[PDB]
Amino acid sequence: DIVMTQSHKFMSTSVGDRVSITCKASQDVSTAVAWYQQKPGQSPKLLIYSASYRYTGVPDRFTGSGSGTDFTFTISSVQAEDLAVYYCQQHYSIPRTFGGGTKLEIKRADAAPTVSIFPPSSEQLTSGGASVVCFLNNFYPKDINVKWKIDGSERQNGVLNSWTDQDSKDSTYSMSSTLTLTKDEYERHNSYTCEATHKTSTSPIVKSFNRNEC
Amino acid sequence: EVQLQQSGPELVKPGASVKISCKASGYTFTDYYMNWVKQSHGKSLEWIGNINPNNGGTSYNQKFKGKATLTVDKSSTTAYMELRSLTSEDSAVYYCTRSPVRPYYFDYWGQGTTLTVSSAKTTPPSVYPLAPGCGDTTGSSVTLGCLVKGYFPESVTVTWNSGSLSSSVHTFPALLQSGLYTMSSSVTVPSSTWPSQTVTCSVAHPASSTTVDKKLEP
Amino acid sequence: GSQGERETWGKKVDFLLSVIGYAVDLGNVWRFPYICAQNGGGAFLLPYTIMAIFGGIPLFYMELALGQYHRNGCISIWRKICPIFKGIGYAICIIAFYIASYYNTIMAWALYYLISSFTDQLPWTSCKNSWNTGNCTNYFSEDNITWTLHSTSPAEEFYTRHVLQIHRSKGLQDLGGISWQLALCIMLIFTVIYFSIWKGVKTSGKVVWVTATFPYIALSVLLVRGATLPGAWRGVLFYLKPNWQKLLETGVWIDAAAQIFFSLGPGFGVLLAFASYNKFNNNCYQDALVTSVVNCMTSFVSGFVIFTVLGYMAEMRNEDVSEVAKDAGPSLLFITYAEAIANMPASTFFAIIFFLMLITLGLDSSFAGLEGVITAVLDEFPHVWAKRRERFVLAVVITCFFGSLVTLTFGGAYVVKLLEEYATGPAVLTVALIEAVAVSWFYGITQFCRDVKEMLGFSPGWFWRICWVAISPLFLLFIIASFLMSPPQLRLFQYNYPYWSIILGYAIGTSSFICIPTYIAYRLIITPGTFKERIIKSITPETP
Ligand SMILES: CC(C)CCC[C@@H](C)[C@H]1CC[C@H]2[C@@H]3CC=C4C[C@@H](O)CC[C@]4(C)[C@H]3CC[C@]12C
Ligand SMILES: COCCCC/C(=N\OCCN)c1ccc(C(F)(F)F)cc1
Ligand SMILES: *[C@@H]1O[C@H](CO)[C@@H](O)[C@H](O)[C@H]1NC(C)=O
Ligand SMILES: *[C@@H]1O[C@H](CO)[C@@H](O)[C@H](O)[C@H]1NC(C)=O
Ligand SMILES: [Cl-]
Ligand code: NA
Ligand code: NA
Repeated sequence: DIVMTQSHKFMSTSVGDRVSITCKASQDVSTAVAWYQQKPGQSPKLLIYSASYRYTGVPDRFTGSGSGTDFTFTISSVQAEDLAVYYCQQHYSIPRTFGGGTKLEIKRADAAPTVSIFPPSSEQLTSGGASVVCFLNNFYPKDINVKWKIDGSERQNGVLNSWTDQDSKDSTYSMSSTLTLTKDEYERHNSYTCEATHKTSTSPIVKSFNRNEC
Repeated sequence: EVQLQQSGPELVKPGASVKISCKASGYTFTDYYMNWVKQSHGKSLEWIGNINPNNGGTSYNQKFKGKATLTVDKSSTTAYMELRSLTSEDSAVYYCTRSPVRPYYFDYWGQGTTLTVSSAKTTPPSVYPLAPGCGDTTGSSVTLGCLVKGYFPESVTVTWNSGSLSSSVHTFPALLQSGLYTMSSSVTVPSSTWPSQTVTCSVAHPASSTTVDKKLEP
Repeated sequence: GSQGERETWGKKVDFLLSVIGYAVDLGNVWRFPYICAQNGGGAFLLPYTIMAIFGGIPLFYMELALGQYHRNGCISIWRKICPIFKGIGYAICIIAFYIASYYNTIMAWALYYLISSFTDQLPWTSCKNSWNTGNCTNYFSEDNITWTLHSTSPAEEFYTRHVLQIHRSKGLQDLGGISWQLALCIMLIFTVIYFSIWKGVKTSGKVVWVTATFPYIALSVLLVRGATLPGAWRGVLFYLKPNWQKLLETGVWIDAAAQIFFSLGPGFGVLLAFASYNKFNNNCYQDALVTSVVNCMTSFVSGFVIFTVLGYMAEMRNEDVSEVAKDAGPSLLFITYAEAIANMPASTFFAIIFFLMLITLGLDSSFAGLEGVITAVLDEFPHVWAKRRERFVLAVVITCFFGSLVTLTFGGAYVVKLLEEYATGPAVLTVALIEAVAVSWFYGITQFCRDVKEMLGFSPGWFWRICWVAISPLFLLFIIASFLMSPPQLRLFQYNYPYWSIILGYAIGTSSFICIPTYIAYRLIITPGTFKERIIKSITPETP
């Protein structure tokens, strides 16, 4: 069989930069390499075939080069909608194998994480639970600290951080920190507070609310 | 034009079998090879095998020989892939993709089929609204949201007002714990449409076939 | 008085090239490279020699010794060894007739391909012809093309729909009628073989000078041509890449054994007849050794001749020579290799020498093929025959023409496959086993070594005695058992043979050797007295 090796699992680039992904094969391939694009949440999309040739319905900004074992897929003008995972695949010998995949992350300026705290709704208090939610929207880069405060004490149990994938419009990450608690404990505390520490500013953003019917 | 419609998500117990369909349209079906590519969660693409639609001329991969069985029906132009002896490794997203004979590229793909091989009971999602408090300062935009707790498997869809408008909806990936998933969604809408009009979040669960709709109330 | 002694050959080199010319044929050119590439690559060289040293060479040498010592035909030699086995001499005869029903038609194709190569523009380059369909897509045409399941190439279109015309038949059921073109071609072939046999071994010994030396020249030209072609290393790599994991499979050993048996060709009566006409004090050991070793070397260089061109073809397309060399048949030469030649400078030249090479590859083997049968029949019915040789030779050539009419049909290729794999093969292996058993275990291997000790002046080594006694009969037994245990499922040109095809193959196969058991029963049923006295006078050679 054939082993298509992509050394760089992740590559950083900016909107408008020249980005190139390399693909290493086991044996000599001549010009039998295809480049596929898989957007997060979508099916793969064919972009390049036979080393350099472009497929119908592909913008001119996507190019291809290489002749032998090492091949290169080049994007000249990176757009916001070009954010996807790229795969290379040989099409000469049976079986047809694929590469590891290179998630192309976009580098931009820093962004302030909009923090929003939310009190447990009445439908959940009806079921017999109560979860305070702390959303962190539109920030960059991915690295960001989330600290919880039930009533001033740093809460650490029952906190779940969920990071979404990068955005395809403005390239800003978003995460959700969830504090899941019981109803009995929720009706014994009033003002919840979640704070977030980012690199845009040294002072963590602090959000608070009261249980006494807001 | 060229459309490949596969089957929906499948939740099957380990050791059983599952069949995935593939309805083709927009091209001469007897002209192109029909393929099946397996994509694991967080992994790469994995060519399973092809099949010749004229006679069912199958050509499997050595890694999937005896694992997948490809069939085809010319009367309705529909391909099938069946998987037997299901384990945890088979829980992945499967595609059926069109391909010529030479050069052997995959020009058109299907939307995929999320397969979950587990014995866990299909749990209906608990939809709890995530409404902003009544003491917050209503600025130029308010951030709303809905919460989904306890469901299995990863087959859920959280929509907002029949898809209008959704220019600021953030959907957070589900997190699995104690055999149940839990996710959340939010939406930043201006203060000139709330709470004047009706903003209702819809939570659908195709695995359990349960659609619970909850309207946000401050 | 009258005839008395028989004639003898003109020169040592004539018989050395006649046997080499019979040994070297199409299969050396294309069967050995394909089976060598797909069964371990270069590692196939190891069992091919082992199956030669232990199986092929002993039968080849033992057959050439019996022939050069006893100087009898394929039939009359059994009367002087084991009369009950005289049916062997007849069986081979029938076998030959089946082979001759198709092996010549094949040459006809090459001939029809050769006489059509005198045009400045080769027919299988363009698609604007009277036989191409709308699927015909050729080169020197817009780039970016992408091949479709129904699309075909002008070469594939030219072989399938023009010369072979296999689309006019629905299979073995409906194949008629006969194509008059290939009938005239195969008539021309039966004429160029007629004037090379009718005079006896003199003309087949004069014509062999050309038929045995031309293929090496043509192979040399194609070799130095294909070696200069860019990307020819891929075919050589796929040809020689060692895959030692294939040797663990019990199949490649059987493939090597069968390949070296049919390539060496003992047991057919050809070596018996060719050896019959020779000097009594002439050496036989060196002759057999050299001839076989050339037959293998020739296969070895032919492998390069094919795989350099197929490597170039894989480079022009997109690699994996297995993809371009999937079909293992005449299509590898008439379609793949031909389409590759068409895309080269002086295409007319390399086409003429290629098809001409094929014809000269076939001719020497059909010469010998007939020589053995003619010698056998003339020696079994002497002075009832030999009244003229031209009469019998003509009756054979004409009989083969009428016997090839089934192959000259539109669905002729189907009959070719059926006869080549289900009929002749297992029967030649069988009669070779019967002959090897009769000579080794009935006539006595000790007396055989004494006869060689009389002719050549020295007794054969222990290596050869131990080979004839045990190694060779097990060598044939392995191939026969392997085939009978699992006959291969036949498929040709997107047409799977019906399930009853093997019955027809076995029917044709069984009708060939009804004579050895019915003749054993015949002679066993004719001689009076007790069965012990009849089998004692039937196993021991005639006393005077
Ligand atoms: C040469 C002689 C002795 C061989 C005869 C053997 C007979 C029994 C064999 C030879 C050819 C065979 C036939 C080949 C063709 C067909 C047509 C098919 O639609 C039904 C099977 C059938 C009818 C086969 C039946 C068996 C068969 C008739
Ligand atoms: C069953 O087909 C294999 C034939 C083997 C003997 C042979 N040619 O092989 C040459 C050895 N490399 C052969 C046999 C018969 C004839 C005949 F002239 F009789 F048709 C021609 C060639
Ligand atoms: C090659 O073929 C396709 C037809 O399927 C065509 O649409 C395309 O434009 C051609 N050219 C390239 C550069 O892909
Ligand atoms: C091409 O071939 C297919 C089958 O191989 C056939 O159905 C079709 O009619 C052919 N096209 C033309 C134009 O004849
Ligand atoms: Cl050989
Ligand atoms: Na040979
Ligand atoms: Na020959």
